[PDB]
Amino acid sequence: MDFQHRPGGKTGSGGVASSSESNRDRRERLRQLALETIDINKDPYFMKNHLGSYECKLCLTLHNNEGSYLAHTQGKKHQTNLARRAAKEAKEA
Amino acid sequence: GGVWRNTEDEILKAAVMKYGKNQWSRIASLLHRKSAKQCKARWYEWLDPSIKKTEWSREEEEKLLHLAKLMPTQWRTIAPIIGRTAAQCLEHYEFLLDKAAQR
Amino acid sequence: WKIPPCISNWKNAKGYTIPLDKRLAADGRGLQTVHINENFAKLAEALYI
Amino acid sequence: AKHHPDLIFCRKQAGVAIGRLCEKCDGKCVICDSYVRPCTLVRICDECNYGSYQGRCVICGGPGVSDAYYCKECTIQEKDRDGCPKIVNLGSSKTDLFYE
Amino acid sequence: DTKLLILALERLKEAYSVKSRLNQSQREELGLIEQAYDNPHEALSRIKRHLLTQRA
Amino acid sequence: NRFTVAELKQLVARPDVVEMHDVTAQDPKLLVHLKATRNSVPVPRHWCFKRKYLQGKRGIEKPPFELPDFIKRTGIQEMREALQEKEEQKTMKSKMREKVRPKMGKIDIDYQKLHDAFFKWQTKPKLTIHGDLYYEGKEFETRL
RNA sequence: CGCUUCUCGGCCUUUUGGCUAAGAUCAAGUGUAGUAUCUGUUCAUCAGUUUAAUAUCUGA
RNA sequence: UUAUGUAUUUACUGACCU
Ligand SMILES: [Mg+2]
Ligand SMILES: [Zn+2]
Ligand SMILES: [Zn+2]
Ligand SMILES: [Zn+2]
Repeated sequence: MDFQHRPGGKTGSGGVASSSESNRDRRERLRQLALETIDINKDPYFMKNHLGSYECKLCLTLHNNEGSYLAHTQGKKHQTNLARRAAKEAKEA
Repeated sequence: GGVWRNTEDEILKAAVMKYGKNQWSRIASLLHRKSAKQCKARWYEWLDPSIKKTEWSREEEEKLLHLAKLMPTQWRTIAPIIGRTAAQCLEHYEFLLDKAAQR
Repeated sequence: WKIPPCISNWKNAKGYTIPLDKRLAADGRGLQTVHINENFAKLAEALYI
Repeated sequence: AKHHPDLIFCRKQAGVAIGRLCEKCDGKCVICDSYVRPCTLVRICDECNYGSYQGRCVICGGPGVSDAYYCKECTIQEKDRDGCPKIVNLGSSKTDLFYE
Repeated sequence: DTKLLILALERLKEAYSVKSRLNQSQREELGLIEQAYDNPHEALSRIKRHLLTQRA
Repeated sequence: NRFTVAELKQLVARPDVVEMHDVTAQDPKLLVHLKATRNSVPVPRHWCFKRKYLQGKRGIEKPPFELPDFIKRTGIQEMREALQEKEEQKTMKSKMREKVRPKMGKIDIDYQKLHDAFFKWQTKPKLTIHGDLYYEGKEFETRL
């Protein structure tokens, strides 16, 4: 044997996990990803509810996963129909 | 198949925003269907923020119709020269303009 | 005598440092100064005729 | 069953013939379709127990092994005092799977 | 015509006789080979579609 | 054919229930008799709405759940939150390592405390009588 | 009062440091019956149809 | 701003299934 040039591994490793634990970790990882991206975007309308789903709060729209929320940033422009609420906020420009 | 719907395009935009450019296995590690080859292929083929994916000009069309006569195939050699550069946006231009020069 | 930060593709160091700009990080990451020699034309139609 | 909503029961008068369940479905209740608390034997009609159809599974129509039962929750709701619970039609499952 | 697609699939399926094969790339390569087997006319129309109109 | 809420409200011995739709029934007098019979409960409020009975619970964020007190006096919430918080720090390396070399006795609380909490310390909750049907707000009208 | 320099604080990249061959590799799911939710998408006066009430047809 | 019709993913249900 090449004890030097064999593909190494460490003792007591426990091994690489099955598909269920791997893609559960993928969903938690992707949750942390989308949370930090909306934190960098400083979005004040992202809400996560009592069961791990996502809501456009001005929109009042539900979203199963992360890319269902952050692909709801383009349609149904209440995002600029808050110009009416800004006109109620201030009667001028 | 490589269908590339929107809920993976926007996650790819977030991943390239986080991880980087020459690091694709680490962002194919969160897409459940895609490999890193397909991630490179889309982010340089469709999602690159330098891609001017609309606005067909008039200077680039008179450019390409006697740039795709110099080297008649080869829309990956003349894609950076045109700079429309998606290499099939050029092929869209060339087939549309040879429909409109035929009708 | 000040230095820009590092906008690497692998860092594994202090700050990976993403502003909004400084993403292309080159001229355009590619240029060929005329991008084509014109003799291509003097070949191509020469075969065409 | 409750899972496949298009399965229809026989519902004729229950005779003296005791129902049977296949080896794949032993312990299943027939109506509520669970495993615990079996309380009451199954009596099936004479048309759904004739000749070739004797000792055959109530649900699957496979060869029966053990006797069939209702739950206590089917018993005290008196879902055993309706017709015979012999599932008649085979529809839209274990047919297309046979064609697959 | 089918008699040439069968040759191409044999000449490509020959490259997989050991089976410590890779994560996707060559498993999806032989997945493409056996999908070309189980419907030769689907692949044989895809070849003509690829072969008139795709040049990038 | 459909005599209106005026006369239909005039005929009935209890006119205080006849509504704007009860004229549009197919038998009005018995409908407002059974609507005014003694201990019935009414049709839910959302039979005429457009919102599928609870899709108005959109943007309000609510607390997770209050455990009842006899369960909280077993310490199960503190042990369970502690090991959830300790498990949120683990990587897949140690989540797969302590899948095959498991440390046990993480909770090991006792059996007498749990038996006492369900049997000695059982609390009757605050129930309600059979009329008090549920509508959509119903807990944000706590003003009564 | 104004101007330049110095020092203390209120502070807006700090990731575990470096180098090798990006160190090196990897990453399979079905079929069935049903729902929920995004995105795309569009929304002139009678008469009877219909509906709890409302909203198609026809009428000038 | 409730809402439709659809193209259309994503989630979810039934101890569904060799
Ligand atoms: Mg080692
Ligand atoms: Zn039962
Ligand atoms: Zn029968
Ligand atoms: Zn059976």
